[PDB]
Amino acid sequence: MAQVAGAALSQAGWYLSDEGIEACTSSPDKVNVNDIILIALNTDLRTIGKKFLPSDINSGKVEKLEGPCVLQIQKIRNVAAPKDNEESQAAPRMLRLQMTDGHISCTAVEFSYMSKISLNTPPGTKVKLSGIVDIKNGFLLLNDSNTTVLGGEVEHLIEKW
Amino acid sequence: VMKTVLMVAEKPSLAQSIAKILSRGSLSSHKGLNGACSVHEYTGTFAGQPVRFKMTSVCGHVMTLDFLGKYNKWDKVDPAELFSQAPTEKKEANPKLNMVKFLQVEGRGCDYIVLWLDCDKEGENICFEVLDAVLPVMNKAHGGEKTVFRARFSSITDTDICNAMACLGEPDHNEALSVDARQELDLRIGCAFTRFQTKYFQGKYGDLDSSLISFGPCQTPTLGFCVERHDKIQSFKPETYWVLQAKVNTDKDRSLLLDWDRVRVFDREIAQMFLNMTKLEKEAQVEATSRKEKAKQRPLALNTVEMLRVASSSLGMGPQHAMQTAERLYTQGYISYPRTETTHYPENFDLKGSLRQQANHPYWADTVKRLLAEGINRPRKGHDAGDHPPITPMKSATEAELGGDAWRLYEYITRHFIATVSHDCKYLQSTISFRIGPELFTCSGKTVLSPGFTEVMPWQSVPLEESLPTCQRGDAFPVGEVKMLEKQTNPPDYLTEAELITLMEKHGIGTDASIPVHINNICQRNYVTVESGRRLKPTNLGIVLVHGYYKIDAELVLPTIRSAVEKQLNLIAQGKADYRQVLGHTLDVFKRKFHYFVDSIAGMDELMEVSF
DNA sequence: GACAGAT
Ligand SMILES: [Mn+2]
Repeated sequence: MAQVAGAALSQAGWYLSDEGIEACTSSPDKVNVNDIILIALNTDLRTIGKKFLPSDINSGKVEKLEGPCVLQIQKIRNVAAPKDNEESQAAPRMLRLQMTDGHISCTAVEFSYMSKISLNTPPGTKVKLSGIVDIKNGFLLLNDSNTTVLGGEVEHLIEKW
Repeated sequence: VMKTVLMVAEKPSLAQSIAKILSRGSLSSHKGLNGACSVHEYTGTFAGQPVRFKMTSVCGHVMTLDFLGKYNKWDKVDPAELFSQAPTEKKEANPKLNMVKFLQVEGRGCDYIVLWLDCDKEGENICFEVLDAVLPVMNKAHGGEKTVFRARFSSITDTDICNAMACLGEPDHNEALSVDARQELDLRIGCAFTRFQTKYFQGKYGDLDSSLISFGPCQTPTLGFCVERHDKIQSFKPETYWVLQAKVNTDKDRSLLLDWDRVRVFDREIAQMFLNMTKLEKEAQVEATSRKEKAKQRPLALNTVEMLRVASSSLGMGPQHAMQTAERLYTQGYISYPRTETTHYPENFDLKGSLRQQANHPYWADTVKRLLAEGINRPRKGHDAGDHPPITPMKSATEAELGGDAWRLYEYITRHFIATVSHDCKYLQSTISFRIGPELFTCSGKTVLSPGFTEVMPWQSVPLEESLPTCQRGDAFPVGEVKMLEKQTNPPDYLTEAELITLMEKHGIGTDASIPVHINNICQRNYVTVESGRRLKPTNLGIVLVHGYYKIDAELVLPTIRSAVEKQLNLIAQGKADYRQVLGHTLDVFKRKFHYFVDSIAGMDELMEVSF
């Protein structure tokens, strides 16, 4: 819905392309922003996203993120435990999330215990970065005061060992 | 005229103890025709009549299974005939001790018989062996009266022994049959597999000629443990994790090494950014302080497994050597029975008196005198398995009286005994938490307040450390330096003898007197070589055998079949399954498994060709 | 010519 829908998505923090919003929508006769959100959480961001994250974010020249934006997790690894003993409790859990808006990729690190995100969080889940998020050496620093897990159900293919 | 009753036990010490308890100190003792077995005599009442009591003891098992003659030739028969068509008789074990002749001579004229064997399955089996040896030489039954009796006891105490003599029962043929089935199964599997393997590999590889390759329900899993550890060592990929430690100057010349709360980081860029946050920070900040007063628990009563573990780890002796030394000490009368799984002292044990014997040795004279003056501590409650009491010193000894190797085992045993009765080690744990930039660090230290059992066991002592400086929250301390360290994950080392004994105890492989033999057996057949630090390194022969078994039949190495088969044999003990069917059913299962092993033996050859 | 495990 043109300007009002664009403003609603912009305020909600979902930055999607014009083609993405015109395709991911359903029932063109009647739909609502909540319906677009519900159907968007279940779609891969790589096919519907729009370019918001500044270019060369992994260079260390950007130290701040302004505004709320929603990004999609690709893979999660516990950097405080070895590859074989991924569940080892000998060290506090620290997660290195890789995050995408569809085009550019960024890396975030768990700077403080996040109970919502775990090692079993499936790829494709959506996280909203509310507030000011600080980027040190190209690494976003995540906390409980700037990350909200909005869920998401996209084709997993995570499989197992 | 007075009827004589035989009172067979299982070991001379137990026979003497029970005779002393029952005879209230009116024994008449003389040695039998073995030297290792003694006959005690006294007088008492049985079934309301005056009778004479003849206490005797066997020296363990009396019989052992063996094939008749042909199936002992190794060339006239093939191993496949050792499962169903190989009759087995029972011959005499330890022929040096004329057990059958001694029992017959002692029973030459007895009327009744009371059988004081230890209350377990092997005890019942030896009970029926003794009964089969002694019955055909007795004085027969006048009428419908009973003749064979059984006494059940849980501990060697006056009240328990008197009660056991008060209430008498009958032996358990079901447990006897269960033990017989286990013995027959072990013989028929081990012999067949060994004669196939050693006669196949001696005809193809000349390096293995005049060498015995053996298979068994216990030694094969024992070797499999070490081979699994070797495989884990081989399939190891080291990593390059980074740590971050900082030094803080608390005083003008005092420096403290802090530890990162985030213990490790496996990403170089993440470690670098964390260091970047903490480079240009020259003022630390204290946040937390802890003064918890913990304690170190005193050791439990000495177990045979723990004794073997400590002898292998600290003293530096093999399991069989330690067992032989303990047996020599026990025979000489210095330590109590060294083959028990009881870690809980009896309620009537004379701790205060056994401690008073070790009151003149200069090594620990001060500790014992202080302990008896201010009272002793009640030993920790533990597991009572119905076996003999835990290994404790029974007589004073000096390094001159004992040798250079029996003294070291004695010294550890008596220092363990005092530790179990001494107090607990109380120490003060102090931690100070620091804020260096956006990160946190901790420094921990221990201060001993009142040493306890560490005085008699110095190796289990809290290491001496400098006391942490006194401070409260808000203090600012100059920061010395912050650095990263490129550490690497260390590969695991080869399995040690102490670690292997724990593994066998968990999986039920080997009893108290069989664990030392199995470790020595696989060492004598060149399966594993004992290295520095008592590490068991598998050889090329051991690796080929275990790896070959997994390819063909996993159920011959897995440390679970031994417990699984033992559970099946307990059905005969409880009467839920007859002895004939279970033995036949299990033999056919392994006989089918034997044929697959023979037909698929070409698998092990392709691994053996590389080595030899 | 040797074997198994157990006291
Ligand atoms: Mn026993």
